[PDB]
Amino acid sequence: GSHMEDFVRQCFNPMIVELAEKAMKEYGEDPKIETNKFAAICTHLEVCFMYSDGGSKHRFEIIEGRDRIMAWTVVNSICNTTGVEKPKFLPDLYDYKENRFIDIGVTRREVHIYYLEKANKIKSEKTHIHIFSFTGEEMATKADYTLDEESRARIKTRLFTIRQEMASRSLWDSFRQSE
Ligand SMILES: O=C(NCCS(=O)(=O)c1ccccc1)c1nc([C@@H]2CCCN2C(=O)CSc2ccccc2Cl)[nH]c(=O)c1O
Ligand SMILES: [Mn+2]
Ligand SMILES: [Mn+2]
Repeated sequence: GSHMEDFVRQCFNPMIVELAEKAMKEYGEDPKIETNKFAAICTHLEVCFMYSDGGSKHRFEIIEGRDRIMAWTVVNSICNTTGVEKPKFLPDLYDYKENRFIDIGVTRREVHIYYLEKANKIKSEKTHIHIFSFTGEEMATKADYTLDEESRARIKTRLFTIRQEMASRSLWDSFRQSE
């Protein structure tokens, strides 16, 4: 029973905690032990949800948070109807306006180094990439940040609030050193 696990459950809403737990049990990981990964997945999930709320009513299809089979099912439907290439790795969203998959990144390090590793790993040069850092920087493919400035600023504010809440509980150091 770690301090980090209790902080996560009272900091993020229960629907996000539920999906993160279900996500971690696929791939076979324990939220009670891998506490920093538990906090990272909840954070990445909330950012994806906030991101999808930034566009118009039904601009974004949400891929993250679904079980692996259903997420791939929607990816197949999106590809077999828009003609967009099928990614090798599951993205996070699909932009019906810009007609591209998006993988959102949340990092505790430099947005520069994290971007390079993300593009190398997915090996899908057509999946748009957008990174957020806990300090307030962001990096997007082709410098195309998809959303307007106000939607991204809300995400950066929430990210800095999360880091403050862990720092005030002396859990930020172990979190930052966990990536
Ligand atoms: O979707 C992700 N992983 C699915 C499992 S998860 O939902 O439990 C989870 C969701 C989010 C985070 C962890 C775990 C996902 N992973 C990652 C993590 C951290 C960076 C490397 N990295 C991987 O694991 C590489 S693999 C991968 C890479 C791109 C797309 C899809 C995959 Cl699979 N960073 C992300 O930005 C991210 O979107
Ligand atoms: Mn993802
Ligand atoms: Mn992602």
